[PDB]
Amino acid sequence: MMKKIDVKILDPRVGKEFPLPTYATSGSAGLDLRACLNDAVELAPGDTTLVPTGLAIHIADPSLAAMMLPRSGLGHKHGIVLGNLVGLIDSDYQGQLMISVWNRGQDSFTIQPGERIAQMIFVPVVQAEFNLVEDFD
Amino acid sequence: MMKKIDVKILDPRVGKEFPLPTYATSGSAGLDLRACLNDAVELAPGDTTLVPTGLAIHIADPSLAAMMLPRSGLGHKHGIVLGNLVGLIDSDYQGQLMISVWNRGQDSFTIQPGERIAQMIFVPVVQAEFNLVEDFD
Amino acid sequence: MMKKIDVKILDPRVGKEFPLPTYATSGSAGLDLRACLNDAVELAPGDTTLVPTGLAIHIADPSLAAMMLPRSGLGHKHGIVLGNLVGLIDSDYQGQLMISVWNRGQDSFTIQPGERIAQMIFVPVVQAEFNLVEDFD
Ligand SMILES: O=c1ccn([C@H]2C[C@H](O)[C@@H](COP(=O)(O)CP(=O)(O)O)O2)c(=O)[nH]1
Ligand SMILES: O=c1ccn([C@H]2C[C@H](O)[C@@H](COP(=O)(O)CP(=O)(O)O)O2)c(=O)[nH]1
Ligand SMILES: O=c1ccn([C@H]2C[C@H](O)[C@@H](COP(=O)(O)CP(=O)(O)O)O2)c(=O)[nH]1
Repeated sequence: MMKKIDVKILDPRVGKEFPLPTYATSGSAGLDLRACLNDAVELAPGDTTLVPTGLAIHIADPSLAAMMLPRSGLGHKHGIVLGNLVGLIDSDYQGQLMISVWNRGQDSFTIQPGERIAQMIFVPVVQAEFNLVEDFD
Repeated sequence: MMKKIDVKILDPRVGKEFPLPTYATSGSAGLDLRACLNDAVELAPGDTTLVPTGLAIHIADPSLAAMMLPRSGLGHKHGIVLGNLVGLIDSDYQGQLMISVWNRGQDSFTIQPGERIAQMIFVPVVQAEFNLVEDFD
Repeated sequence: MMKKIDVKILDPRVGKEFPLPTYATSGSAGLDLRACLNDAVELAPGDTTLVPTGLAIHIADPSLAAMMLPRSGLGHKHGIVLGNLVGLIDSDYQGQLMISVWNRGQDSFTIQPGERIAQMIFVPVVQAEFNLVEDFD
């Protein structure tokens, strides 16, 4: 399925100097998120920093969620992943999307303004209601 | 979609001193899981410990699964994540839900009884059957 | 739901000495991926290595994706996880499936040929189109 999602641009560079997230191909599962920074940030081995995106989304449909994931190349080659490992975005969240960037490797890394630093997928979710039982089938 | 899921309470504190997992809002994607412990557990930097939840679920429908994820604040601010990174819960699993808690940071952390230590989402899954071919389209 | 997925065997050991991935039970969410290696690989604490699977898939339907995850036992007990944490497989990717294996613990680990080293789930995905607004509801 396809879905239109309302988005608010919070920093006027988003959609200009810092491109809006896009799907690379018709068959891509995820879109790439970019670092909305004024200057580069040096991240030493072991350290975590919070990177803004300059945007907010409103998924609004409670049957849908988004998940933020590391990029494959950054993660495998540079040890640049997420501090919370995976970021879960609720359908009712309307704040700025923030990225927890963590250096899990041994080499210092320069995070540049505008760099694709994470990816984000939209997946269907189910809200569970618990039915208390003494035994299962 | 919404789904009723059978759950068995294994420790009589679950639903009393240790609240049952709940969705914070109507639009939340995940519910928070709590540590079912008799006493606090100190987790040093680099170490992993297995934390019980005091409950079992039976999803039962093979078109559904659950995934356990770190909490955002614990992960980003405290370096408190999962040892297996993401925990996959099969539709036919009927054992106690166990949480692999890992300190990926530099500061020792006290895991308290009743603390929300992870989150869990229910997602649709597809069972694949492989069709062997010499070439793709 | 169930789905047939085209797969190409790239190494003639896959389906013979190295079994093809299978679901353990009718209710399993994921299938296990095996290391397609000529000889064992020793992975020291902190290090990452790229392990081939000897196969390619073509999901082809843009409403579906796959995610590669650590195994629970390897991750919790041995500190053997993924360097990119979670691996996202696009519906239009036709290359060999590669696994980023990372030792996040303190003990050296021997990766053997044919060993189940990761798992893979197929999940529905939604392609988002962004609708720019001044304010949300
Ligand atoms: O990586 C993330 C994760 C969550 N978020 C947003 C989206 C979520 O819906 C919202 C969750 O906030 P909570 O207060 O529920 C996180 P907690 O402090 O409980 O760990 O934060 C991000 O911007 N980046
Ligand atoms: O974090 C987790 C992950 C799995 N589990 C449960 C739910 C799964 O369906 C079940 C999987 O057990 P396996 O024996 O398949 C894990 P393996 O030893 O193969 O790595 O364990 C947890 O309680 N916590
Ligand atoms: O763990 C992984 C992740 C991706 N892949 C494949 C499947 C993806 O569709 C493809 C993505 O390649 P990209 O060039 O988009 C990754 P990037 O270099 O942008 O980080 O790589 C793997 O084989 N293993």
